Amino acid sequence: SGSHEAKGSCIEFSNWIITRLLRIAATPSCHLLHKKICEVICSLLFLFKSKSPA
Amino acid sequence: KDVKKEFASILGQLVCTLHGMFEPFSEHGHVDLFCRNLKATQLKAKAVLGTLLNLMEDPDKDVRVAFSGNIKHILEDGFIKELFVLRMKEAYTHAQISRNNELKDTLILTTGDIGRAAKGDLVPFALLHLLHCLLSKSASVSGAAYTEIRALVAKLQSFFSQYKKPICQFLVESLHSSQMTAVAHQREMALNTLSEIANVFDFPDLNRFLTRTLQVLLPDLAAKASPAASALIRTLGKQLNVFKYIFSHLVCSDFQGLHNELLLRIGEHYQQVFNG
Amino acid sequence: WRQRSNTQGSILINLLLKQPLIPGSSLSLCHLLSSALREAQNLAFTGLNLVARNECSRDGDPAEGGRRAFPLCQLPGAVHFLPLVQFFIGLHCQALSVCILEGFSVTALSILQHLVCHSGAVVSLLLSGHPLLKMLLHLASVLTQCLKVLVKLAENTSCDFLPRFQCVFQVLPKCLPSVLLAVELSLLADHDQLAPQLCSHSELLLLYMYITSRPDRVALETQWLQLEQEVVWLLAKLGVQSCQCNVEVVRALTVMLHRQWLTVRRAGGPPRTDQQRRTVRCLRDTVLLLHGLSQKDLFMMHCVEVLHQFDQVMPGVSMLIRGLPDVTDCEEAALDDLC
Repeated sequence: SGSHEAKGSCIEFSNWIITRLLRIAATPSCHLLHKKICEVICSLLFLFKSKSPA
Repeated sequence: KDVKKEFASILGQLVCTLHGMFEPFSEHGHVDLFCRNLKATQLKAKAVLGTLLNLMEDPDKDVRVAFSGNIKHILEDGFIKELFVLRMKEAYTHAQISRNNELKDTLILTTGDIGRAAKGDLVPFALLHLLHCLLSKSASVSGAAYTEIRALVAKLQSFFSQYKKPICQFLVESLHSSQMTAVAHQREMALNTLSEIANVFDFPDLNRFLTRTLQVLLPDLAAKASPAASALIRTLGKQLNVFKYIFSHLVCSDFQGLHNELLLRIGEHYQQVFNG
Repeated sequence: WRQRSNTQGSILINLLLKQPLIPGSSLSLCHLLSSALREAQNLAFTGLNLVARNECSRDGDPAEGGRRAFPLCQLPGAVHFLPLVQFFIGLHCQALSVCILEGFSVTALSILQHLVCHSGAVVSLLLSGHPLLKMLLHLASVLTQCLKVLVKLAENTSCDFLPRFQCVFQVLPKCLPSVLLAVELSLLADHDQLAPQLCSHSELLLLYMYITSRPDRVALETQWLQLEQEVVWLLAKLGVQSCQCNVEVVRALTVMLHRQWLTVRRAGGPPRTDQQRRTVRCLRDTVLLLHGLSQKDLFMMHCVEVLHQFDQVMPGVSMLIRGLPDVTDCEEAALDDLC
């Protein structure tokens, strides 16, 4: 994560996780599941913010 | 024998004079009590402050902090002055006994309120509170004391000039702490700290702010010092670098022509000091 | 869109038209138009009003790619308005009774900002040089307002083309209350892309000193928050880019910080007041700012000399932040790190 090369690898990993996340997000109908997914996503977003707001 | 808080609201006074002997505000949008803001209605007849302190003690908490803001509004002689002075010493001791940062913060807030509105006796108590804040580990409480110092400026250095001998007395309490402390290196660090205290005043770093004016305080301080802090100050002075009419005046508390030129102690105490 | 989109632009034309138009200026803009070329420009302005009537300009300039987010309306005939704007540039030319146009000219610039909202293409025409806009770049509070209209134009401008617009302004020094509003630049950071090198300096810190100064008489809490937002934009700009001047900006922030949280503690209330709510947002930003300072470094040692004053404000702020709705966990984590 601290390494720039590591950060680039992490961003690619995040995109693969996102593709899995998008299939989870429609969730057939999962109104409760989407809210649970959002709370986990916000913590990941805070971590992305932590390396830089950008 | 028996909303009770509302009863205190029922007779909160307000306006120039109390009317202590013998429900909706005029502004629109409040459903309660119709529209009756007015409440239907200087006897000679410190005791209350101890009860108020007890209320802060009994879980006042944030409300106690609210009480401290109220206390600054509350602040806006003789036995009554003495009782307040005794309470202020008791509060500082209580804060040390509590060993609680929040309690220290409430005391620091009181100190800031005192700085904005301090009687000369109260200001001496406030300086004692400032020494307690230096004793206090809060640091933020020291910042609250700094806010009181800004009120004194309402310029810390200007406030120190206004403090005069009382500002010198706070330094003397600091000097007494130094005497208890003594390393010579620690005294040199203390001398740097004295420049830092001057920086908080904004009157430079000791030097011209201290120097001869500091020396006049030092004469009186040295007799109290018995070496100790004065010896430490000499070691600090040796680290810092390489006619004491006031010392003669402190002893009193063209031969000595400068002492003769301003023998304020001889000129006012007379008595034994004139004999000395 | 079509006519319905057109009406909103026409209403902006109407506001200049409305007595005393907008801002209480006597000129109706059409009234301001009331030499021979200037009279022709007034005829052009009526035609532009006719263009507004058609609603043809609305549902125009449809592609939203590159410039101004969702696409601006075509605003065809914006250029005829621009010719009137060029006539406005001609008025008060000797200065660039006396400067009577300036007030009309500022109104024209405000109309121009509405026009900039009206046409993405019209913004492109000004970038090409327009030429009068370049003359304006070559040449008080109204001028600051004109820069703000330019800032709206920058948001309209497509990325890279906007960097070219930043290149167009003659000098950074030339760019250097109403001036404070102009500082609340920030748009260029918002138009992130090229000009990051322009953001890098030589010794900014002077602006931070001005923020420490709180010079503007109104000293509005919202105005202070806007300065804080500009500092936050600078912090965002620094992240896009990748000191002692940074500490000086921090020193201005600290003077705000000691008031922050401690002022809230004195209130002892949820921040119903908009300034109080703004302060709560600022406190969350300050926790975010502390995280940014941690990312910077070294940075901590510069922070340490003024740190003890900051810490006394900070301990109260940390308690205040956990309570505040505005305060956020990522900013809070930096605060926990300070704890």
